[PDB]
Amino acid sequence: GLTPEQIIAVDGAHLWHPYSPVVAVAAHGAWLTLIRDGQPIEVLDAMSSWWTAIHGHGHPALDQALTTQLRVMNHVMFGGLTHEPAARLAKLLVDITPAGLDTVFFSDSGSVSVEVAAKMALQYWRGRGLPGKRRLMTWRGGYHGDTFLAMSICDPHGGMHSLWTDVLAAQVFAPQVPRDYDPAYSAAFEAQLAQHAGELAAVVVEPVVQGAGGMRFHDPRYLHDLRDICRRYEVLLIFDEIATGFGRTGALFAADHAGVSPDIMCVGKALTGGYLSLAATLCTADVAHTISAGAALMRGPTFMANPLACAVSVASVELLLGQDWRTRITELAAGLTAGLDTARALPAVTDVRVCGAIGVIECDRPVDLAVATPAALDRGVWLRPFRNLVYAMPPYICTPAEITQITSAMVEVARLVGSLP
Amino acid sequence: GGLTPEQIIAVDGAHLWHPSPVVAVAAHGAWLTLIRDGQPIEVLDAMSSWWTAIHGHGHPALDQALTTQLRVMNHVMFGGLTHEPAARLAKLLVDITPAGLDTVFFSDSGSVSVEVAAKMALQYWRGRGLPGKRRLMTWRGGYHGDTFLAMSICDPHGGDVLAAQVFAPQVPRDYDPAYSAAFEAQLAQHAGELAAVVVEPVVQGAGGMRFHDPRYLHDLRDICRRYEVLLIFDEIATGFGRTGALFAADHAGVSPDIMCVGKALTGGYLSLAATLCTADVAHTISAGAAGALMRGPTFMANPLACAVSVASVELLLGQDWRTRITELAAGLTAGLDTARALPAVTDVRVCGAIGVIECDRPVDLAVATPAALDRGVWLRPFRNLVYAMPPYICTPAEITQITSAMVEVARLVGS
Ligand SMILES: Nc1ncnc2c1ncn2[C@@H]1O[C@H](C[C@@H](N)CC[C@H](N)C(=O)O)[C@@H](O)[C@H]1O
Ligand SMILES: *Cc1c(COP(=O)(O)O)cnc(C)c1O
Ligand SMILES: *Cc1c(COP(=O)(O)O)cnc(C)c1O
Repeated sequence: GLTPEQIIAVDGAHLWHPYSPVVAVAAHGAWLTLIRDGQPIEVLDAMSSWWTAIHGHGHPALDQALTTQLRVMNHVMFGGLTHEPAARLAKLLVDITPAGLDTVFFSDSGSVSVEVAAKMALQYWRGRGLPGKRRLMTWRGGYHGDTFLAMSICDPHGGMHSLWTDVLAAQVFAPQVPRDYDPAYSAAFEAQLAQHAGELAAVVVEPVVQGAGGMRFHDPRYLHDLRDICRRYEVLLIFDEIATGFGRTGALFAADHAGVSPDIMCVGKALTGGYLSLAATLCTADVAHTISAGAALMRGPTFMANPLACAVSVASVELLLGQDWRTRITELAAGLTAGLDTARALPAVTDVRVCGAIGVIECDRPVDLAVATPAALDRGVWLRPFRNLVYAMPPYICTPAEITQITSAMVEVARLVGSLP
Repeated sequence: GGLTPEQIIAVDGAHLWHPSPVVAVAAHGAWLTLIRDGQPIEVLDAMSSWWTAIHGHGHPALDQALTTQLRVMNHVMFGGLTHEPAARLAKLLVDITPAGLDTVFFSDSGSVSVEVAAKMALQYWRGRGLPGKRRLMTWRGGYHGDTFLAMSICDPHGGDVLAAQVFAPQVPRDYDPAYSAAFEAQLAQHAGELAAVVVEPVVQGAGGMRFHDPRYLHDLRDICRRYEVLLIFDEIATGFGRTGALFAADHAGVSPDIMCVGKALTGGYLSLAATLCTADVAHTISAGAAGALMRGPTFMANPLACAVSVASVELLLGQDWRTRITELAAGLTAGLDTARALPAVTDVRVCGAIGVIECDRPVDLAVATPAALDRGVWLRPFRNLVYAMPPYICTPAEITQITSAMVEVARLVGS
């Protein structure tokens, strides 16, 4: 039962974080209880805890789903055994994802689901007698995880491939996909892919929204082009929807904006409503059959299809489906847009953009976290900028007033960027 | 929306990838409730659910730790925030692991914790101004996970194509200082290219359930120190008492520079792993250029998983675990002894709460599985191995039942 000061002391001495942290002591609905100057303060989780908390924290339905599962069985090995939570979740996922995806492979994290997607693609072509088809192609600006293979398709400059390469698989990169639709971009993409088609297993991209590579949006029409290009050159298409899934862009999955189905698909983050790590890789029947007809995909992972994480996800997915989630996301998008409009006129702001429940203020310099953090906290909001971006991905349960409280703090952070000393 | 066992099977058959499965409907203590010919039957979890359920399933103390935490905070992002379950767990881990390991990096799986270890080692030598130290060295027979980097040090045969590391021969069971000398000679040839030696200490698990004399770890520690190569121990399988020491490293009295834990860390409730390093590794990386070891992972240091793990570790430490494992080891030895005289049995071996019958041919799972279930035991052999890694809470009578089923499966492989 440590005190905030003891927590801070232990953390300073023994904990590695990604990249002095604030002590969080509670989380309920859209709100976190954080320790500031030795006192608890309530702040909005404008980040959704890294895009996971779509229904808020401590939602009664998700809490209960977990406690109910905990009562009957915490976990059994998925080697030789199956269970209801995996079965229910698999059925839900195949039903709500783009058409053709009827096979589900569970893992424990988004990056591992991407590795699984890559193994599927490589084993697919090997089972066709084409093992030379082993490279991946993507466009720049992407992010697909922190493992070595996932790093090989992350943006090469944002990912510092230069001090990670000769250790990274050498992949094929098209230029940054532009925001607005330009048929010349897709034509150049096809021409590059065509040169490598015989060594390419798959194209892998984040559809519509590129998250951790810079919160960039692109016209859904580009996905239509990639689908067609991949089909003609016999290259699989992989959509990484670990960030875009479960309504976040205003459609259930961002692929839906283009009306295209990839051959393989990854989901994670919002999958469990931000309770527990879980991810999934889906593929088509043709992909699954070719692999399984081939000469023997994974030995684990150990916690594959964990009943607890699967049960809460079922509850989270059913909670989303059982409400008018589309209207809800449309309203949040409208709130973000109206709330961020004022930021456009600010001196250090280069762009303001919104896609579904994603709100972005792009600035003309890197955001100084030692300035941004306390300023947002002074305004009752937890914001975590990265690079030159002040952005939010709020819980879907945020009220119109909470949304404007978030956007108001974002504008205020940008203003300080901003000016200055 | 509330499935019958027949419906679970139909849904699984149509839409689930596994690594025809048996439907599990419950688990409590050392027992699983499985569906066999329509009927819910209880069987022993002789595998501890892939080596994770050390206190058994649904342990009141661990269940309670989870229900307590859920009421307060399910999860927050570990980017810019910290919390009590993370602090409590990092503190326990630093205290109970080999001396010198004082920094903890949490992740969601063992295979990821191994990639994190590799990233620490690579960034370490860059921070020392030695960026040519980039390759890994291991010995044959190992397993480190299913991710791409992790697979690069898994046993080459059995598991560009695709990250070419340095491999010493299979480490022998008995101690032969000549093995260690040849290991040193090979390492010396590559020392300037090598970031780290990575091995499983004492027990190699998914690569063949092979044991080796702890003195080899002693030698590796000295070899590594003399040649400026980091030593990494992957204790994802061996951790938390499984081999009769708290950590397998303890059988040799050595500390690695970096260490990985997972599996039994949470008592098998939830996926969590961790990578620990020394203060010299942490400071040398953090004073180094890039920043960004990870972004990464989204669910890093999950309050729920950390909380249950605290309860699990405290449960283990709060008892005479050492005596418990000794009793388990003794029970496994007595129960498997019989099997050595069987036509198909090459070896019988026990190390802590790990019991192994090695056969002269593959075990048929279509024969082995139903045979042990009829005996009230869930056993999953692999390759030529019939083995168990049972919960620590298994009674002598449960151990005899497990070992009896094991001998019978071995007796059948020969038939
Ligand atoms: N001043 C800064 N400069 C660079 N990066 C920063 C800064 N402040 C924050 N960030 C952190 O960098 C992290 C990078 C994130 N976009 C990671 C994305 C994603 N949620 C993931 O973890 O996979 C953000 O979560 C921020 O917390
Ligand atoms: C979050 C992210 C990942 C990585 O997920 P982790 O669980 O953190 O490993 C992969 N792809 C995309 C698009 C992501 O946003
Ligand atoms: C279990 C295992 C791993 C992999 O852990 P996962 O959680 O399955 O990814 C890594 N190293 C060793 C020694 C293992 O036994």
